[PDB]
Amino acid sequence: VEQLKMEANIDRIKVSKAAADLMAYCEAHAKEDPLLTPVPASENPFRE
Amino acid sequence: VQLVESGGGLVQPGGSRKLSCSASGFAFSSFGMHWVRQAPEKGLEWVAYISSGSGTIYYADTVKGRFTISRDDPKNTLFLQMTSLRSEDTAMYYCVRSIYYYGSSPFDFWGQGTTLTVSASADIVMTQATSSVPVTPGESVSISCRSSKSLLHSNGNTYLYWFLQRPGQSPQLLIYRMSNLASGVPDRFSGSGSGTAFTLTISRLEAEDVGVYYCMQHLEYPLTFGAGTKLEL
Amino acid sequence: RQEAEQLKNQIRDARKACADATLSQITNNIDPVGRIQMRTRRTLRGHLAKIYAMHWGTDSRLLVSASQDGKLIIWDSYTTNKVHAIPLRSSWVMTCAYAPSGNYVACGGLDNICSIYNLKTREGNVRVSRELAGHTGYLSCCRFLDDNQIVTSSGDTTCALWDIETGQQTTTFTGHTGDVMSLSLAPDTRLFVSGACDASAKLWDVREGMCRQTFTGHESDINAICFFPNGNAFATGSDDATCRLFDLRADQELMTYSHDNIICGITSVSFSKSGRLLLAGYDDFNCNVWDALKADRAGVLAGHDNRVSCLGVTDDGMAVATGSWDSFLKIWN
Amino acid sequence: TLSAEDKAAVERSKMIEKQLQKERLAYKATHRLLLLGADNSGKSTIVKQMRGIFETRFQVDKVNFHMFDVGRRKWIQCFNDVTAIIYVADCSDYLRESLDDFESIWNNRWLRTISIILFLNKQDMLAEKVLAGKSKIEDYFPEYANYTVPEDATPDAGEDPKVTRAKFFIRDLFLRISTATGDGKHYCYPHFTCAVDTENARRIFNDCRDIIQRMHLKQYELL
Amino acid sequence: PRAILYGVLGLGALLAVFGNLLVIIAILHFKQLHTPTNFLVASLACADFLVGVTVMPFSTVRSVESCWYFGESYCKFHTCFDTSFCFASLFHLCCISIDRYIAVTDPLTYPTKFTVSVSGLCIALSWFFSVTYSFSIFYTGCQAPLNQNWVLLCFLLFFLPTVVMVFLYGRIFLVAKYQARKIEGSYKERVAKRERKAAKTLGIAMAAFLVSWLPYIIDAVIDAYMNFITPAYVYEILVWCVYYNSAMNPLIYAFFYPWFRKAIKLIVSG
Repeated sequence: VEQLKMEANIDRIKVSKAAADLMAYCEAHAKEDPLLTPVPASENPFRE
Repeated sequence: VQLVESGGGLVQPGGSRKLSCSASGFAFSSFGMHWVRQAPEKGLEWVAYISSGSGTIYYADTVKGRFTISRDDPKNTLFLQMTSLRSEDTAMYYCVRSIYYYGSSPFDFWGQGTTLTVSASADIVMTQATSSVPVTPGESVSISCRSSKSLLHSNGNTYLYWFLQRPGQSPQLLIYRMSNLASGVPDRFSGSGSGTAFTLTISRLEAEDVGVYYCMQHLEYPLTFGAGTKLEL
Repeated sequence: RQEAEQLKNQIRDARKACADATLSQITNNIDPVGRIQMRTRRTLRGHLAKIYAMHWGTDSRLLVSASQDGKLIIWDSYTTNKVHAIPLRSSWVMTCAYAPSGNYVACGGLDNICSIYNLKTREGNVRVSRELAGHTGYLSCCRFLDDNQIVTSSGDTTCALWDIETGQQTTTFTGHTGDVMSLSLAPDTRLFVSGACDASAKLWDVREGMCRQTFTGHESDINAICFFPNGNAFATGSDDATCRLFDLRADQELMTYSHDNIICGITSVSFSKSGRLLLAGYDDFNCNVWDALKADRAGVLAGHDNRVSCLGVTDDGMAVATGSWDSFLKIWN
Repeated sequence: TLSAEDKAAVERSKMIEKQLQKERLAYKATHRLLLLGADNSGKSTIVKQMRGIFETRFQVDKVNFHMFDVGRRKWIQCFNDVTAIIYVADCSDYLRESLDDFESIWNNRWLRTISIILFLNKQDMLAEKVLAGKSKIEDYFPEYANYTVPEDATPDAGEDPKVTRAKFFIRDLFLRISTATGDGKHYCYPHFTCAVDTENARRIFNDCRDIIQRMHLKQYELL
Repeated sequence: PRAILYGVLGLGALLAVFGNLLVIIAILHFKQLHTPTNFLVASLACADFLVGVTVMPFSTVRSVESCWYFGESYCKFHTCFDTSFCFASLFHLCCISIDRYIAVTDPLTYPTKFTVSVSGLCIALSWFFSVTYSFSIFYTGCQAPLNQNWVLLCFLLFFLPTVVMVFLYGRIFLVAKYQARKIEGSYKERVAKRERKAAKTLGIAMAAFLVSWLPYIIDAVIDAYMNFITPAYVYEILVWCVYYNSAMNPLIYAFFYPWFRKAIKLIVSG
């Protein structure tokens, strides 16, 4: 009853800001992602 | 975990003997076993090796065809038979246990050992630099060791072992693979190396750090201990 | 009831206001990843029947897998060796957990019990360390917080946070309509999300133990759930052949992933280390990869003869392991 | 290029693979049986006479089977590698429920391509129930007076034609619902069993000796 | 004259050296095929390969040219090995038939009785008996027929497997008779559209065995008993029939079934 109402009274923000933050985090680590650009076959332990 | 030996004594030249190491307190069938001997006034040397399942056996080049080793898992005890006792066959023996998988700690427990007295080669060589070091409590020790060949493998493993024998006790494992601490050892000890020059470093010294320090290698199976280094307070 | 509806109309009304733009329009300039190719490097064999769960290790080399014959196996991912092989008491197990410290392994299933096994004992065997039993349904997920804290989601509409030395429940979580399907912890360790068979996903709180938020955009039950690496989003996959991206601060659905050629349900959803690829399992003998931003296909991990029942990406992102009902684990690079 | 420790690691792995192969063999000579049933069905007597998860490890003629009861839309996915299912339904008391349930189980996606054994349990109390007259079974299905068994009945005992019609109408209902769909995929095997009677084991032994034989014949391309 | 005996008579060597080793490749390489019943097929393909590599290429043109152009240093072995290898094929078939029988008359304990040890035992026994008979009958003592002492033992040793095979396949047909009847219910068009498959499947194998191995031994037994007409031109086709048996021996028991066909298709392809 009342709890559900009470519960819906909390801080929010625009969708675009959150999408931009997610995009920024995704771009921030692109160069450490082996599954995007495959590593040359001399640094992984699954060579051959 | 408890390994107890049975056998030994005074024997005539040319005779034969049988020694039995019995284990009670751990899962025997998952462990490989070794025998290691020590001379009355010298270091340690390797004598034999038997795997789990008896699918691989090694002996020493000295006694390649005079001793035999076999185990009884249902009876839960290992033993060896000794024939043609030379004048060098007088020593005191221990049975050691080890296990091999990714990240294990081989040679992690030693037995008590029993004494046997007799009446009247391309192998890696380890050199212990200083045979005696004078120390005082609360200072650093920098024991060193030199190796004939680089011990590091292609993957990265090193295969260097540090043992510390007290006066009146069997050796105990301190560091395996030159960098990893043992289970029940304090964080005082540390080890390092660069393939050939190996160093064991102690920061703070207490009264229980008195004894002999031995090294060891495990790269090629004929494995040699080293002379040692004595520490006194 | 009128007061609750009042809010219900109003919260919805409140939320509409929050939205200002979609995701496709903003991320148009983001160039597509393209086509992605991965090839099998190992094929782990030794499981008799179909396998249900797997979980990587912190060192990124050991892994654990659970099968329906009553088998847990710990695999060395480099040399294909078999470090340990443990038998379970109940042949029906749906979940396994590998501790962050590498000392313990957890399992559970129809037996209504969660078992904690000690790995690095003083012998060559692995024995039972703890036996948690306080539920009346089937477990579907259990995760380690530390060597002492474990969170288990069960089929009896309850999620429990336990204490291992004692063996009794410490914080119980209630509020779901159906049985709980999946669960995932946040990297910041403070929160975690849960998904049950009521098309709704629910956040929780570790210490106080209250449902802080609730998300609903699906049609049927949700089978799998996982966090985004950042800790401010997550993703769900449900029986209606759809994936959904949900946000925590925005409290609104972000993006949906589905194509007209998929009819089967989704069983496992997992993220890459960075958070650019989304690996989704399926029942049509496949396992697909989605671009998590532009919502497009980016290749297929074909090669299985049955449904893909478990997926796991290593911590540093150099491999992905995939299990199936054909009883063969495949490692991909 | 293997060190002195990698060799022992691989030897340990191979020693584990031995045991795994030893288990895979014995896993292929065992037949698993999921046990469905209703609340009041007399499954307890059957599982006692053959002996969450409730288990049964009975064996017959040097072959071993493992029976397991559960406790449904969620955990049925697990049970599709079983040989067959011994469904138990009550007979000598009011059925529209049970028929419904049979009709839902027979059409399940994860339970297709599996034959169903069907025990009609507790017939012993059906003999008396129709012996007391009154309104036995006809009030709920107004077709017992209108259904007539053919001459091919061959009753085992023939103590009363009335109980014969009573048995055969419900058996025909179940058989009809079985054959009204499925494309020859699987087959129902009905039986009349009670609580007291000794052997519902052979029956299970002689069954699933026909299913695997039929599969065998279909594989070898002569059926 | 026209060498029309080249093509036909030479359409078996190829098919027994190109279509025969693929069975061994697809039995050793793939994984769900290592099964005690696929070892008795690899061994039979090996015997047929040994026949088709050695005897058929050397005896082909020989039967055509009617002149010996190779020397007597191999002829001896040619008689010694052929009577071992060819017979081996027959000694395999019996065992395979028993296999099939034990898979139909007893489907519950089939994995528990047909283990790899029994398959290897059957292979070893067949090979050893064939080689022992060849080394004791021919080695001790460009060809010549048998005398009036070993023909009886060559006849009984052939009749025993024939009797076993026909009895077992008859029982298999009788078992498949009464389960096309229960499944249907009887419709005349339905207990006859189902009862034809098994008849065709068993008849093809039985015919391929009997029509190839009967005339030669029947003709040999007659001549030995009395009236040894034995025209030179009649004795070549008699042995060519037994030779050409292996040209299709590894087509009935391998290419018939679907899984072997799929393995062969994969191996022939990329």
